[PDB]
Amino acid sequence: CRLPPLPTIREIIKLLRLQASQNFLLDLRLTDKIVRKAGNLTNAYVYEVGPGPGGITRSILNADVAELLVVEKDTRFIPGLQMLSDAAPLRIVHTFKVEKAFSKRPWDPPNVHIIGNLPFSVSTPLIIKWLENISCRDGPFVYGRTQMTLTFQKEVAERLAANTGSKQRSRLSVMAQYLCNVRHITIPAFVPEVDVGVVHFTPLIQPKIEQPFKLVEKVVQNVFQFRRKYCHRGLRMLFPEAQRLESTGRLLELADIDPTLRPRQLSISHFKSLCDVYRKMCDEDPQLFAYNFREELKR
Amino acid sequence: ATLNQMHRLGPPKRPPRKLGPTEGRPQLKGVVLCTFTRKPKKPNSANRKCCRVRLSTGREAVCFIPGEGHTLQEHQIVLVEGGRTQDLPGVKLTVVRGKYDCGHVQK
Amino acid sequence: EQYLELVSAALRRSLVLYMVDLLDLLLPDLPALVGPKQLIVLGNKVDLLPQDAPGYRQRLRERLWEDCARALLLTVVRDVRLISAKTGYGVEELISALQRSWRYRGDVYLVGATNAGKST
RNA sequence: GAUUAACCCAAGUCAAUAGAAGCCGGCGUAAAGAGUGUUUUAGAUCACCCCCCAAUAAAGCUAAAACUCACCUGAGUUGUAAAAAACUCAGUUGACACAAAAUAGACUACGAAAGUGGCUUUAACAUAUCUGACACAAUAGCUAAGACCCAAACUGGGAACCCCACUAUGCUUAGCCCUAAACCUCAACAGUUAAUCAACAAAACUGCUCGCCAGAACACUACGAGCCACAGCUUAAAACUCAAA
RNA sequence: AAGUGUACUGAGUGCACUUGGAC
Ligand SMILES: [Mg+2]
Ligand SMILES: [Mg+2]
Ligand SMILES: [Mg+2]
Ligand SMILES: [Mg+2]
Repeated sequence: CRLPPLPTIREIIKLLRLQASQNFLLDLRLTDKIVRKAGNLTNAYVYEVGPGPGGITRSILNADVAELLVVEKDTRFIPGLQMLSDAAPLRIVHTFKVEKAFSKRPWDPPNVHIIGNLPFSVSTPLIIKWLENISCRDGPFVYGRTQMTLTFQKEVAERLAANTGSKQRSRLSVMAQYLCNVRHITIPAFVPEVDVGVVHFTPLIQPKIEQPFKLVEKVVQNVFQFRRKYCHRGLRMLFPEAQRLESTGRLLELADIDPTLRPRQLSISHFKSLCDVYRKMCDEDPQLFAYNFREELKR
Repeated sequence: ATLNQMHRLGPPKRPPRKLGPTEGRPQLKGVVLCTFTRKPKKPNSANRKCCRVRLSTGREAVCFIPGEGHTLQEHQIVLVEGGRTQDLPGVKLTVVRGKYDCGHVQK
Repeated sequence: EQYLELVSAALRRSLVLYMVDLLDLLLPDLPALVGPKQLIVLGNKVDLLPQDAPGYRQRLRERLWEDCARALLLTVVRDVRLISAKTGYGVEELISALQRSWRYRGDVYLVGATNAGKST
């Protein structure tokens, strides 16, 4: 399968009309390594995001994929992707709804993979949205437990794949880990001051917290708001000041969380217990879930 | 320093000399593994023949093959001495022409 | 069996300190022996173990953790620690951990094998 | 790469390795004066001639300005480049702090250092007539309880940076952590101005003592250890690389 | 403007400090 040569940085500057704010991985070897780590893509349906110059696209097409749905935002790269499609008779498209994209296994992976090398300013909202999509069993995951392979900054990937007690444990860690098996598989290599890690997400058959995504997110955020204080310091804020002390004590006691534990020493089981107790409290008190302590303090 | 300080600290403790690429020996034996070419640092550019050889101490090292023409091949026995090449960063050994499988420079 | 029929009745009426000989590696029978209560694993005779590589203490703690997972909730095991009664290594930290938290209230039952070093 | 010629040594030649070359030099800017003070054993001869300001702790107190609450009025107030967002609140007057301390201060004092600039009182600012490891150590941070006007990491809203509100936190108590461009980047003590001197910086030196440095990066890193009580600080390497830095 | 320390966030911000910046 002969494909056009990869554009060098000279042609890229000419194409963007700069004549002299983005980093391109133009290393086909590294793209091939990433595609390899993505798994066996033979006759698989691949959804590609952040196409850019198209090294990832070339590597994935080299992999014997059946359909490869490219989603691009910039119109200056569409000509190159069209040339790629002609060379390999690649479905290019310019909030995107992937659910209707492909022609669905019950919750093995449904032969549908997602590959993304996007700007780090856009990956984090995207991964949060897809985590919510997994929680709701919708979006790209209508077809089942679709596997994802995304490039993040090194620190962000370490936080995503961080373990309990690891210095990088944080909200992103808990949110990603209670819904997905997350594996950090790092690139120093880009033609244009940070390292890049590659992370693979596989949705879990049995999620470790069977609670609404927004509820879990609120609980985790309030827990981690004070990363250097005892967990109760950050948990007490979930309740109005009037009943703060008693409500926090009841929460901790009905759960089995030791108040001395710091936020990063909390396991997904601890978070599950906290979320269940908080769900009960919200159910028996309608106003609690919408409470915002800073909004209250505004008065 | 003061005289008392010099007396207390005694004579200088000369650090042990780091073992060269040949681990202190003027020569070693090895088995060639893979031959190839390398590009010297600019301005020098002429291709230079190197070969990965497993020394008598198990260690594998890239060794420059001097001269023009050879017959070195996989699993062939060579003798390698020290001496870094001017313009081959990393390469820090040289096959001694005229020993074992290294038939003399094929002039 | 004698322990099951004499002492387990008293124990199943609190905290259990289960001592395990690090060199020798009863664990799967703990649920019947002690019952569903708080348990802390103490790997004894650690000083006699050579330091094969850095972080061997962490590796041993991990290995004990998978062994317990094979056999138990992580009966619940709340802490795995490595101690050497002969050298007094980690005993003070164990004492501090015992006194630092609410979870460790009540009586303490020191369970283990004959050679584990319970006397020491 | 070949050819000519030449040079050195010569029955040798010279590629590799190893050794011989090794501390009386420096420390403001290059590595280096350790954040600060005090010992012992010692060391040196410099021992003999020889008030008060803004230290520190405690107790008490408050002039201006805030916030809140009262009336009285007004309907907008706030916000800025300009608007949004927000509040129905705003102005005068009065009451009124556990916050901070104009002016003096163009002064240069106190303290070992960090620091110390509202007032009063109490206690009080070691010492030989030398140098020299337990006690302190700004801001930040943690634990428990209080205070919370104002400011404000973070969050949210409005069109990172700007505006609005608000939290840790800045504050009191009782304990912890021990790091700063902890800097006059110039160690203590004694002495001198005799002949100037890499450059710049705070003119140059002598004596004396302690501490510290032996190319760069690896590396305020890893391993171990101590403090921890587990996410961190102190101590601190090696290998590989380079002829630089 | 630059930097030191420290903490949050994902390079900025907060507090103090230095001029190894300008007036
Ligand atoms: Mg003294
Ligand atoms: Mg000292
Ligand atoms: Mg301090
Ligand atoms: Mg506050």
